[PDB]
Amino acid sequence: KVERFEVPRTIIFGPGALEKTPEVIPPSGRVLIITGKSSTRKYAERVAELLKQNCEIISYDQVELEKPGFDLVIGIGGGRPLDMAKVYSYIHKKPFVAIPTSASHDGIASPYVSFSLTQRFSKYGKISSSPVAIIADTSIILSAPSRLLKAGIGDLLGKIIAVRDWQLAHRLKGEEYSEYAAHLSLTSYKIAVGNAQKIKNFIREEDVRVLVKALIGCGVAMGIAGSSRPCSGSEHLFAHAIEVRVEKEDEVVHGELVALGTIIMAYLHGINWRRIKRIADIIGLPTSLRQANIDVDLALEALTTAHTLRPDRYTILGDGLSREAAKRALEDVELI
Amino acid sequence: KVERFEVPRTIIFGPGALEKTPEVIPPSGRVLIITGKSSTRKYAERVAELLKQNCEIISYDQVELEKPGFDLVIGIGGGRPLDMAKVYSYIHKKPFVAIPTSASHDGIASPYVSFSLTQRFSKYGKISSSPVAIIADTSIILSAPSRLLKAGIGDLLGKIIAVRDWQLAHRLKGEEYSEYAAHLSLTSYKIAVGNAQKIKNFIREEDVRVLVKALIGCGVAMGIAGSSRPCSGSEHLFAHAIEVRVEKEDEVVHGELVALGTIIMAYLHGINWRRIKRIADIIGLPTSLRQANIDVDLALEALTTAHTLRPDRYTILGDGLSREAAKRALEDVELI
Amino acid sequence: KKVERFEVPRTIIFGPGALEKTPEVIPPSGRVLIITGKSSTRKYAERVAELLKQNCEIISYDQVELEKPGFDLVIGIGGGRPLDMAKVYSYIHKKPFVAIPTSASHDGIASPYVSFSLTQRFSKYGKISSSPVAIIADTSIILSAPSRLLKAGIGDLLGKIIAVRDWQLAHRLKGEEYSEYAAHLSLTSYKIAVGNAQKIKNFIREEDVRVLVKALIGCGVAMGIAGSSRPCSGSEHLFAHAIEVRVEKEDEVVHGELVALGTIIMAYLHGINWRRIKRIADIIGLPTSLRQANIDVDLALEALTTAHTLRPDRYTILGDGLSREAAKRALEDVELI
Amino acid sequence: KKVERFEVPRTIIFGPGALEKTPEVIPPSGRVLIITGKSSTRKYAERVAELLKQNCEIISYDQVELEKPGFDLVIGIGGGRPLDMAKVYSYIHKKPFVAIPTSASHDGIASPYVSFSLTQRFSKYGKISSSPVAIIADTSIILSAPSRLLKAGIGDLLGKIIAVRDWQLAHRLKGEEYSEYAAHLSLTSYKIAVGNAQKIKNFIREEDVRVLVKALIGCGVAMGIAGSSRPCSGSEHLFAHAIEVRVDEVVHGELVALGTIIMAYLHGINWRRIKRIADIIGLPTSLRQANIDVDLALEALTTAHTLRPDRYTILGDGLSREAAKRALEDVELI
Amino acid sequence: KVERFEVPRTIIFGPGALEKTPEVIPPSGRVLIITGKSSTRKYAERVAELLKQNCEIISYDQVELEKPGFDLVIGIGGGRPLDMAKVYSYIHKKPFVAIPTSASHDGIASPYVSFSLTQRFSKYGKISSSPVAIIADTSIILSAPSRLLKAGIGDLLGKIIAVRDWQLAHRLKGEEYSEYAAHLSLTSYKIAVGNAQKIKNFIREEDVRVLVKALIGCGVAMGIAGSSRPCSGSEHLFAHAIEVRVEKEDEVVHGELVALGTIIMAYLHGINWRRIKRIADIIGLPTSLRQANIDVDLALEALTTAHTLRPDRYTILGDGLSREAAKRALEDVELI
Amino acid sequence: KVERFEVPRTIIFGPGALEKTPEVIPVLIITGKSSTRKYAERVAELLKQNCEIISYDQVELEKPGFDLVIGIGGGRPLDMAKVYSYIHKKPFVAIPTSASHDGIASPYVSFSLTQRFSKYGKISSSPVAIIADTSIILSAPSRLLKAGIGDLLGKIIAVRDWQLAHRLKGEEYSEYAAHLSLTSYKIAVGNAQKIKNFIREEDVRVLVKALIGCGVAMGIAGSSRPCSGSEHLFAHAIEVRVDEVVHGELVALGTIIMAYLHGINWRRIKRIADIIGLPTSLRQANIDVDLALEALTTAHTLRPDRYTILGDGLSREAAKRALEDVELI
Ligand SMILES: [Zn+2]
Ligand SMILES: [Zn+2]
Ligand SMILES: [Zn+2]
Ligand SMILES: [Zn+2]
Ligand SMILES: [Zn+2]
Ligand SMILES: [Zn+2]
Repeated sequence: KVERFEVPRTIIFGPGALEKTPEVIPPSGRVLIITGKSSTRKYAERVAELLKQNCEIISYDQVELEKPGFDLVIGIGGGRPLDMAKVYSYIHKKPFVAIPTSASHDGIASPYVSFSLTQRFSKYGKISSSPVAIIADTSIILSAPSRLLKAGIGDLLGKIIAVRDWQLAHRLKGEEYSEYAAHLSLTSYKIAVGNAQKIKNFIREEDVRVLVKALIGCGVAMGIAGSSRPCSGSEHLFAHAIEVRVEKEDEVVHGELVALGTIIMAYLHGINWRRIKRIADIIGLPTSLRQANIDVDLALEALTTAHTLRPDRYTILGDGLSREAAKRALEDVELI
Repeated sequence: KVERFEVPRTIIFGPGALEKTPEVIPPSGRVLIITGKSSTRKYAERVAELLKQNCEIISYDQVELEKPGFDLVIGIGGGRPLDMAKVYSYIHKKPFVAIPTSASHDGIASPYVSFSLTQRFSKYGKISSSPVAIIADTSIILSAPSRLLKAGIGDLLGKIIAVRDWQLAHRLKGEEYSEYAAHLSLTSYKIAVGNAQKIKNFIREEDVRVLVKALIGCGVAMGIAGSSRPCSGSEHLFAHAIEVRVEKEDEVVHGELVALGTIIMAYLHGINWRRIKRIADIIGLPTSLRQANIDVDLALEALTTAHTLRPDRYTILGDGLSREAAKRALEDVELI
Repeated sequence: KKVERFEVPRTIIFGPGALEKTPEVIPPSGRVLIITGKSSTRKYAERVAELLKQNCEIISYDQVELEKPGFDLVIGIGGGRPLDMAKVYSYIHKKPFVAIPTSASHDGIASPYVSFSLTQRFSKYGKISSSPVAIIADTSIILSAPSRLLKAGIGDLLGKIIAVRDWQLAHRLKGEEYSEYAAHLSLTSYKIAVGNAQKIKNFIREEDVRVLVKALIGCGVAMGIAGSSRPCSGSEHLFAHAIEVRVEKEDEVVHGELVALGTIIMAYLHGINWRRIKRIADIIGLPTSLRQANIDVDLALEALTTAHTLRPDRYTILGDGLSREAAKRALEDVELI
Repeated sequence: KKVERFEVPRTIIFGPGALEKTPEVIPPSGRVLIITGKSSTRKYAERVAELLKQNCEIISYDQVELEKPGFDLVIGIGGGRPLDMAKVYSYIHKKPFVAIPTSASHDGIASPYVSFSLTQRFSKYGKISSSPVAIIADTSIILSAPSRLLKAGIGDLLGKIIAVRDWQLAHRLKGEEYSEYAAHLSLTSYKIAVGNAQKIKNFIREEDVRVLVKALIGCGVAMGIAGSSRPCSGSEHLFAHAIEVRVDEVVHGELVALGTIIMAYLHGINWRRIKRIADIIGLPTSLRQANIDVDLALEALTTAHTLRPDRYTILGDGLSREAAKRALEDVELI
Repeated sequence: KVERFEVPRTIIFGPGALEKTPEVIPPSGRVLIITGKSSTRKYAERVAELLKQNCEIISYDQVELEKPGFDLVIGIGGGRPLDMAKVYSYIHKKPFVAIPTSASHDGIASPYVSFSLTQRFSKYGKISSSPVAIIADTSIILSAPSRLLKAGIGDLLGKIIAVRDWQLAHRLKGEEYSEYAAHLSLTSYKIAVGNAQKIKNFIREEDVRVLVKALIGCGVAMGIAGSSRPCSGSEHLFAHAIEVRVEKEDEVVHGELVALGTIIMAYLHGINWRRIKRIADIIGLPTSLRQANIDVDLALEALTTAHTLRPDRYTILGDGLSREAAKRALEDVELI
Repeated sequence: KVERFEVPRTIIFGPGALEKTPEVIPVLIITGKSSTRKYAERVAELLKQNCEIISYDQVELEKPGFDLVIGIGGGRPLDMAKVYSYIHKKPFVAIPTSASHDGIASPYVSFSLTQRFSKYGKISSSPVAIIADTSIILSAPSRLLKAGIGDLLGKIIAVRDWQLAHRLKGEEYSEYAAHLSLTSYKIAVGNAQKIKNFIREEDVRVLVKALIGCGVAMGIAGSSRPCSGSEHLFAHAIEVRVDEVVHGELVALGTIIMAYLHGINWRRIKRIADIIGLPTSLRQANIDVDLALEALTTAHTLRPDRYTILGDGLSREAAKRALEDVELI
């Protein structure tokens, strides 16, 4: 039967593209500008001058999601404000404009909210908010720690696993599948390996224009697929199961964990994992648990429980990676 | 240097998609519906009924592209009414909704019109009109003529030359190149070569799905590239060189010419042209000039001048194919 | 850390006339029981009795008294049925078993294990497992078995690609013991089966039968090295077993045909080349549709959705269960319905 | 068209403290001859006397009267030398043989064959061949073995790639009987020997010894299925045997490893990959390191094809002196 | 060990290159023109017309080799007259000029006479006459039966085995070896496969140009090796052993036998015989003994005895192919 | 139509091959003004006929009156002899005392020197014999030999540029010459590690036989085309802007760049170029970046009748990116 999806209609790319955001706002109604914490306020303020629209700027933690009376919602910052804007957008049925400030994740253009253990927004229904436009100011994005930008490559790497898991789940459990969305996800995976050596450093914006487009493409894949399955499988379960067991997320980064998870899940899938390490090193991502200061026993506890995080999502983890099996995996792949 | 690009906002795709047309049409506006002159007339009438708005049906060959008066332009039919709708949309700066009832080439989702029309109406400027929406009803597309459906796969075969030529122009001339766009174009090519055997008869809706998917993918690639580069190279130059030299563009089938050009330019590029020809025969596409009823002296004129249709764009053709080299190429690839 | 014991068949004798050398593996003293079949296989048991100066009991498998003690040696002679029953009796009393296959239906001719149904039926005795100390495969006799059941020997071999792939997965996921030795042996039988299927499939010459028999014995040695049926049985055998316990009588289906069908299906689920395995099965004349095999769609779905529950300790591609919807899609895509 | 018979070891008891299960593979009655070494291996023999309800007769290979009758079962307990003696005795008197390797120096711990040299001395009797009815490899014990000899185990395994290549050649050229089952089993032992060499070379932990012993047993199983030593012995072993009849100064596995390197060169394959692996283990990779006189190695290589004329290898008619001289140069063995 | 060898000094290629032969024959001195039979005279007679020098024409079977008084000798025709001219050249230390009318053999530029069971020419010593120049008129050569030009390619297919046989002989027997000679030989093998598909029809005078230059380079290769080892091994032994046992050479042709030999010898070497059989079919060469009209007992006899034809040359046949093994090879490679 | 080519009649090759020189000749002997004069003398002893030894500087070429031209020394005495050999109908023997250049065995003179005596036309003088003493070619400056492998590496480009020129512009092409040229290329790469050292004897033989192959290929082909394409247009472009660079090191640099332009595996060529100890950067090669950019943007104009992947020219902006993306900068 009939599939339908949305794509960001307008995408502005380049240095000081933040200046151009008025081009993509209709000259109509009031504008909620959701922002991050804490250094994203310059930009969110920066924006508000350029618009003849009256626009209130609430930080994501202070947003009254049910409060109507806004005709458009911008979101600016990282994952948190962007999700929050998506939720606002969905509840009120209003256009959403994404203005990412960092590229470490693939939600940038996904209509879906990030995975949440407590299910922060389950109350609001099946949220689907494909941004009507994306302002990708490469200068803002660029001048960010090289850690968090090289990690965004790491996130791309996991798409080889996520597609496999999703295919498996389709064949074993009948989960809805889209051949195209999977190809689209791998298009973005194939970009990350083909331009691996090329952009590892990030001296120029030309390097992150490739990154961010590739992440944006993953977002649209999820949109076609109907969920994050094309871009997030066992390798992200690994990440999610770690970052739930750290005190502060501050002491660990998603895209590294994803990249580490990818090495592990490649081994479990019985595909070439040696190579994915070879790319990970070349990018400068940690290819060892110790290198990421991840405790051996923390990994084993995550690995052996990750199949329970998302019970309606089947991966190569199947029923449970056993402890003894996870120990050995870490060894053969050399994380430990 | 800051670049901005557009792609379709909404894509509704599958058996019966025409019935969901109003979902993408603003509640206010008077609508111009451009269609063809026979089989396509009923589909336009069907859409006129669905809309709750002021609208007007008119054959592509009765439109006065100068007269003003419509807020929204729909193109419904084969490549020709969609093309004319795009010109109208460009001229009067109005939104465009593409409703392909066939799948002849990559025109169904792109912002560009044929080469002939780009020339004919170049008084108005460089025609370009990204559709806000694409309604791709695969049940309606199934009933389209099978020669044209096959020709659509032909259009897709060219993308391997288009990308190589583009990469060549990037490395040798500094032409702007988009990694993402190119990969996305190559994905559509791999889909085409991968499913050609299976889909070529177009007896099932599932055959159409695969073709239309890949074609839309190419339209979008052109959107992201900001040019036809990812989907048009030296193989298209050949096809255009033939298209301008006929009295009417309907003496010729675009995809068929592109398929012939692709065999030729693969040879010039030094890759495996025999593979391409083999796929082209499997599909039922003409693989000699005689099979396509194209005259050899005309083919030679086209080939020797093809580099002058777009002399700002470098391709393997460089500053031109010599006539004996042209002749020899047609001979080696067994086109004559 | 743990001490491991493995049993492998000691003496393997095969070729034309091999029945005549049976006495070379029968100890001088002792009381011998000979379990054989109901009709045709009896003459071959009689023959074996003459070579031992008739000092043994002969019985057909359906008339064995499993609690009867005092025998020193049990010999199975016939098709899979009496070899199964010989293994059961052999296990109950902890006596040496000698396999004298008269047919080459499946790898049972050389493994320690018996049919899934029989293993359940007599579970009160333990996990039935009798590794034959000796195998005597007369290829001229085996040449005379039914063509359908000989082709089914090949079908049983086709499943080894799936079983090894399921075993590897189980190793990586559950840390279950794995032996490259067992696996490479079992995959060699697989290799030889597909490689020679076109040539041997009619089994009109002793050489054709020789190929099949050696591949089945190789599997038997593989299971011995492994300490389990893992190298020769996986998710494809689960499908077979799930059909086998649900049928009114054994002979309504043939094990090796079911293995072949399940091999196509599980190959689809593993995402490997099922098209290639299906072609090989059509070359042999093995059923490649539920219709041909005389299996009701509903029985096959119930079987596909529950097969993972038959041996829960045994991880396969089936995970924690193939859904009905997914089972139906696969049947469709592999053209078994 | 002939009937064929194959013997494979029936029971394989493998692991730490496996020696204690010995009574499980020994029959209820019958005289038991235990043959063992003369230094360290006696205590291991001694325990078997205990564990075995029955009186048995512990005796060194040094002192075995071969023609002396009197036993229903022969155990060989120790390294290669008592196990060979046990198989000869067993072959002579037609009695079941149990292999209880205390070391793992070569694939003789699970094969039915004895050293080439020994096969000659007792050729009077026929081809000495005793397939062990059972194998009891206690990896705790085996770990106490000379590292040098354990390392030589991996040496003996390095030859299998050649033995199988010679076997495949003989099959295609001479029509000699071939078993893919035996071939792939022997190559698995090889694939594993190389894959784990660096990891297991030191033999400090049971893990190490277990992978070596498994790979040797596999080889034994391969020889049983094939009904010959073809899976585990080709031109590399021919080279080794030719040295072994001209000198216990040298070690079997070391010789096989050197031969392997040379026969890899002759076969046109990757001798460097093999030599790399041999040095990684710490096996002699030169005539100098090995203490083999060049003229003796040359005599060996030029005559090696005459030891078993019935079995074709890459040596064919005979390697010429110049070629053998060249060979040793190219592989930097001299 | 200082090495020396000769290479044809002057080579002349094209349509009517026979008209240019007086170009490569010094002005003074008497010229022997050794011709084949029977219709070969027309070419020798024409060369005599163009020659200012006094010159006798003699059928190769009427040549008195020991008769001096000729300053230069021309071989014109097949392998026999050319070999006869090589012997003359060597006996008298006189210039040899080669004029091949066929391209069915690698003798054209070879210093050495072909294999002979009877040892026709052994009395004259180690014959080595690299022609000083070659006159390769592609018109006359293209004028050969289509069947026999195809065989010429077959001859080139054997070189992959000859080199392996040679390497094996160098390694096991210390036979003299030349890496460069082996490579030049393979150069011509790769050209055979590289251009197999296209040139195999021989419509074009340019198809034959490629063939003959391949055959010539094999010639030179033998010169560098100091013998024919690098262009003849076990595959040629099969051919020769068949040629020795047939009643009439016409009954079978040489190149087809080499190609068949090559398939068998590849199997024995344990390399990809399928690849070679595929290329042989594409060329149009026989790939079964039935297709070549060859008794199976004949082929078995040839195979089992071929190791004794040239006992100073070692090959994969080594000590001898057993009858059972030779039957199996024939089955396993589907020649029977 | 019909064409004829020449290749060397006799080739003497190995340790002490220089003593067999009387074998090949039935005299002018052009040498240098360097350590090469040593061997120019070591020969005239063993020749019955009179020999005027006279180095390329003092060589006068209008003047006839010699029966045979012998080139002994580097690439330049060899090329002068070819020149001198072309003007008069006199045979050329080539006695290379070094292995830096493609044309030790080639009938064509360097591009630089072809443009000097263009009064007589394209010079083509295939040496009737080649004496290649491997023992002396060791004592030749060591890096100059190292380069030779480098000069070899450019053939993969030269062959592809040539095919392109054939298929696009209709230039004459020889399958055989191309495959022969390519075999030389595979010899260079295939042994670069095992011969990297230049310690063993064969380490000179492998290079020299590969180079000779090319000369022969050029002869067969009737042009430098199988051995000189766009990678060489780079080298020739650098060479006319100076004498502080080795020809073959440039060719190797050009090969990396042109491999990148062509879309093939320039990294693989980069790996191999390192092993030999060739410059894999303009810095490493002591090359002013401005120079290299002008070389790269101008090189298509050197031989306008010779099409390559350069087409009608590399843009200044693309040249810099190219340099940067292949890490030459
Ligand atoms: Zn992520
Ligand atoms: Zn098009
Ligand atoms: Zn079974
Ligand atoms: Zn050994
Ligand atoms: Zn020939
Ligand atoms: Zn050069």
